[PDB]
Amino acid sequence: GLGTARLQLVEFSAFVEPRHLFVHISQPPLESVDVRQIYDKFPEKKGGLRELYDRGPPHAFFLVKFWADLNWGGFYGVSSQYESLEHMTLTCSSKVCSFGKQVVEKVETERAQLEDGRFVYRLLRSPMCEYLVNFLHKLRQLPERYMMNSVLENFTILQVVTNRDTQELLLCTAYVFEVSTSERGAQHHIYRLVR
Ligand SMILES: CCCCCCCCCCCCCC(=O)O
Repeated sequence: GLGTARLQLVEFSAFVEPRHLFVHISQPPLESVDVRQIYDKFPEKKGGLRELYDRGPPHAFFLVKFWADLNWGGFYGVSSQYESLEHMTLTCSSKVCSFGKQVVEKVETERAQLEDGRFVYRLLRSPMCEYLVNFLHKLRQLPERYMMNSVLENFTILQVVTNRDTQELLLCTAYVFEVSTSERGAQHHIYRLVR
């Protein structure tokens, strides 16, 4: 799973409804990757991946590679759902990056809600920012998939989830992107980051 003992990702989807899913994670082993590889895809300012990874802790950091589905106005949303056994309040920071420069930072809060003997954190139908909406509209008009991938080699997302009250990092996911054919549909591969 994408998860620690303290906080587990349960579901993540980005979508349009007039429901089409661009990406979708629903929730053994897990493979690994050297963070060293992907430092250049994120800022080296504060909120840089190298910095975050230093006294991390290490086991909190994951990489997701998405093969997205661009084959569909509208409502553009992002729904995520986490869970834990501790009652917490979460700060969720999403940083969109283009050529290793941060161009968007979205910061949200969610308090634990009791359900079926555990705590769930529901950040549902958060409206996708306008930068991504326009970017997606442009991207889908490209005539070849290899062009879309070329454009996407420069585009990344860094998602940091901290315990609001203690300021401890619970989860840090790096996201990288290509597109899929409609035939194959959306896919992802969750790795762990090591050093
Ligand atoms: C090919 C890219 C597909 C787009 C998928 C969006 C990925 C997650 C969005 C990042 C977090 C929220 C951003 C926002 O609400 O502005």
